Amino acid sequence: VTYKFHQYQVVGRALPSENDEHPKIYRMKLWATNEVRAKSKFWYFLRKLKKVKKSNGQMLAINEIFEKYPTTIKNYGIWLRYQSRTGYHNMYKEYRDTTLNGAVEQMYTEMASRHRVRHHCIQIIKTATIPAKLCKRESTKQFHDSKIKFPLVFKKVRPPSRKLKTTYKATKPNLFM
Amino acid sequence: FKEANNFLWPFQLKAPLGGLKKKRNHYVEGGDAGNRENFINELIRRMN
Amino acid sequence: PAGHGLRSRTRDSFSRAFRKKGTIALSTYLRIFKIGDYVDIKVNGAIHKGMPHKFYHGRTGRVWNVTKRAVGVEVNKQVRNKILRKRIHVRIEHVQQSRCTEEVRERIKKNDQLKADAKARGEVISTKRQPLGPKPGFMVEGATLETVTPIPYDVVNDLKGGY
Amino acid sequence: NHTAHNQSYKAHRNGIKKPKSHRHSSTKGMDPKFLRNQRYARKHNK
Amino acid sequence: QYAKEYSEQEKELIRLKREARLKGGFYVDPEAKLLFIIRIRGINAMPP
Amino acid sequence: KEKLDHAITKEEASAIKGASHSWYKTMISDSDYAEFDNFTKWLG
RNA sequence: UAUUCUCAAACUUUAAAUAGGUAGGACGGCGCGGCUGCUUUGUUGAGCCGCGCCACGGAAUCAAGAGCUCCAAGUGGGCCAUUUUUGGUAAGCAGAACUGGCGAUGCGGGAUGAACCGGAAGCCGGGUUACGGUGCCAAACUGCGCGCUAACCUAGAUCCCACAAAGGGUGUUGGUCGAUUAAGACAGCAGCUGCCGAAUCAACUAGCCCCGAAAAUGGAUGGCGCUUAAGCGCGCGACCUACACCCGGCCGUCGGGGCAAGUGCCAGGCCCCGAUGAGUAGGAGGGCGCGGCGGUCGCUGCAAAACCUUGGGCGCGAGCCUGGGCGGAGCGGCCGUCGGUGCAGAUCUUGGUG
Ligand SMILES: [K+]
Ligand SMILES: [K+]
Ligand SMILES: [K+]
Ligand SMILES: [K+]
Ligand SMILES: [K+]
Ligand SMILES: [K+]
Ligand SMILES: [Mg+2]
Ligand SMILES: [Mg+2]
Ligand SMILES: [Mg+2]
Ligand SMILES: [Mg+2]
Ligand SMILES: [Mg+2]
Ligand SMILES: [Mg+2]
Ligand SMILES: [Mg+2]
Ligand SMILES: [Mg+2]
Ligand SMILES: [Mg+2]
Ligand SMILES: [Mg+2]
Ligand SMILES: [Mg+2]
Ligand SMILES: [Mg+2]
Ligand SMILES: [Mg+2]
Ligand SMILES: [Mg+2]
Ligand SMILES: [Mg+2]
Ligand SMILES: [Mg+2]
Ligand SMILES: [Mg+2]
Ligand SMILES: [Mg+2]
Ligand SMILES: [Mg+2]
Ligand SMILES: [Mg+2]
Ligand SMILES: [Mg+2]
Ligand SMILES: [Mg+2]
Ligand SMILES: [Mg+2]
Ligand SMILES: [Mg+2]
Ligand SMILES: [Mg+2]
Ligand SMILES: [Mg+2]
Ligand SMILES: [Mg+2]
Ligand SMILES: [Mg+2]
Ligand SMILES: [Mg+2]
Repeated sequence: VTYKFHQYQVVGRALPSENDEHPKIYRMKLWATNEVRAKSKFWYFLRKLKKVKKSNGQMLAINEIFEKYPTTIKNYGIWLRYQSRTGYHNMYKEYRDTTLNGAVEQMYTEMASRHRVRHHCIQIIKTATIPAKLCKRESTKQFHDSKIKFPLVFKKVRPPSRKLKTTYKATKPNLFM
Repeated sequence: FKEANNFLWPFQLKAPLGGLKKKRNHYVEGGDAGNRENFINELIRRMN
Repeated sequence: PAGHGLRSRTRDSFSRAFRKKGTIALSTYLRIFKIGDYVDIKVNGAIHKGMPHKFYHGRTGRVWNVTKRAVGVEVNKQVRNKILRKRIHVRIEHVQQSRCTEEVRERIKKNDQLKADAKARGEVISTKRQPLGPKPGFMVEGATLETVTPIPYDVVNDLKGGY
Repeated sequence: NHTAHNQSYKAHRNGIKKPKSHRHSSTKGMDPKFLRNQRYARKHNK
Repeated sequence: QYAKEYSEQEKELIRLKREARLKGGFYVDPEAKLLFIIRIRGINAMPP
Repeated sequence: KEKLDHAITKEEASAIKGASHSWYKTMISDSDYAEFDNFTKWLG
């Protein structure tokens, strides 16, 4: 329904000129929180990869890409480049989610946690839906089990809403797995 | 447009209902400054 | 005076351009200067007479007098909260005719005829120029799309030509 | 010893004041030979 | 008359975008002619 | 409330669906990643 | 002779960004004539003059307007910060460049602070925010989510900011490259080899943690405390919070408008409309108060002045009016005018008193 990160196809080109009346048309698949930020990052890469700045470029089309089957579970592989405190590195990550938007959200959260990498220090190189038999990370493999079975070792005790919250109770919580 | 627009006194808007994100950063960075294109309308609702 | 000579700090400003020394081409001496013309002051390092102070180098002024070998030039000079009209005489070797008003005369004639052509047909128009405005909508024919993606990092390429 | 701090601010309080420009400018300092003839030309103008 | 014009422009833009899609091309929307600007910072410590 | 029950020709509707479907395929199309010869194995 | 490593404030072919100058009409243009002692071989030029004609204002945006003059105060010790930058090992050191800030300025945040962040202010009601926050202190979640960390060193806990390094860890968590493995690896066991029946080995990289890490009154993430964090990184929703913004009331200031054959007015007035409010040094305006003088209007032994009061009221305020008391003989308002005319300070003067 609502995602932190949205996937967009951005299409643009250099402004037509007398030497090139039909300049090459470039497309990118970019992740951003909305259309405005997707366009800005599109010109960032075109400026540094194709030497086409926004001042001498033309925005053609921008469309948001939605997950095809948002009700099933897919394995998503993400190839990314990120900047640490001392240089640049490449890494491959895998995630399980119903939509690639969720998998990308997990990637940003994980990078912030395990590496203290902020959002603007990450470039997504490639994304793909990996079949179960081609996954590489064990964090994803262990859930490829037809007889998946485990208990809830840690539960969160709380009333359904704060309406039923009281400071004092006559007895302690009764918990059992 | 020049005469019609100049005829209008600058609009005295109120502080946004719901607040701002970060006035010190550009809207692209998650802040509030700069061009936000069609999203200015969302802000106009909360400030008018 | 008072700690700085007339030509102090003119090592670069008053030096001739590379491989452009020696004889001065005579088109400089065939220029015609009239009262009211605009001229750009560019000091020639070879001519030591009638040369302006370094401040007036690179400034545009208006001609207010003509002599045998020099032209009187009016140059604005900001002193504290005022602009002063400095009148200086400069030998013609140090002045170039400026093209700052080259479009004015030709623009007036075009405006005059456009208004005249519009007056006869009773259609009030405006000859004012306008800055670049927004472009209209249009369709671009589809073509092959080249996909651009971020490049994987390689340390060996962090140097002109690589390591 | 010296500093230009605040001096531009002072100059802009009432400046920058451009000098008043009149249609006719002073002829002092112009070529006397040209000026003298111009005076005679106006004298006999009719 | 103005109300009719506004609706026609909105539907005209939709038709053109669909027309370009059918032919396999792109329709570049006309650049915005009007901006609304809001000041978000105070009047303290202003560069000239 | 009354459950009361087209503005495009049947042939036109088929063409519209095909064009939109083709456009969506280009939207999700990925690069071949052939220019990155040093990272062919890593990129898969 | 052809190449090659590495360089320059006082070297340079080349060469930015930022900044600097000029121009974008009515002081324009064209046509026909005229003046000259200047100029030309030359009514050829140059400038000027007269007449006639044309000139939709000749980029954008703004313009709480533009110009001019007089007289004069204060000041002429500065300091701080981003960035550029000189001397110096360095300095809360010294000296410059552009801008802002403090000084002259409160207010919210940073526990605390002239300069940091937010933001500048008449007196109020309501609403909403900025920065910063929502375990208690303390207004707002022990809110909804993921991961990381375990500190037997006082784990850690937010710009300026109140510190920590090289170098290390078989602590733990991610990632990168390579090697080995169901044809049987690795450990142990067995005599290169058999049992063994599932993963294993090596290097690099960077998060948190730990070592490296020593000071004198007892003490400081602000304190208490916190480990299904109340720590660290990244999110979501709601909420709290300025003298900032919005609406309303009232005060002042500034600007604008209305009011005469006047049923007509402290016109120095009344009424209506819009904007706006920081201030040391300094300037000015309108007012308050004291004592005389020229006038005018009054009060007082049926109680003046002064003084006293937990009496009351008016004015933003200087002050004013009044009740009661004391006192026992003078006093006040208003217009003008005048001056030895207003005290918290001066190791102020005299007197008195702790
Ligand atoms: K020197
Ligand atoms: K002085
Ligand atoms: K480690
Ligand atoms: K009297
Ligand atoms: K009394
Ligand atoms: K008096
Ligand atoms: Mg306002
Ligand atoms: Mg609210
Ligand atoms: Mg905020
Ligand atoms: Mg700032
Ligand atoms: Mg001297
Ligand atoms: Mg000097
Ligand atoms: Mg000489
Ligand atoms: Mg600030
Ligand atoms: Mg002094
Ligand atoms: Mg001094
Ligand atoms: Mg000093
Ligand atoms: Mg002082
Ligand atoms: Mg502090
Ligand atoms: Mg309030
Ligand atoms: Mg909690
Ligand atoms: Mg280290
Ligand atoms: Mg604290
Ligand atoms: Mg108000
Ligand atoms: Mg004031
Ligand atoms: Mg008196
Ligand atoms: Mg008392
Ligand atoms: Mg009195
Ligand atoms: Mg006296
Ligand atoms: Mg006295
Ligand atoms: Mg005293
Ligand atoms: Mg005093
Ligand atoms: Mg004393
Ligand atoms: Mg004494
Ligand atoms: Mg005593």
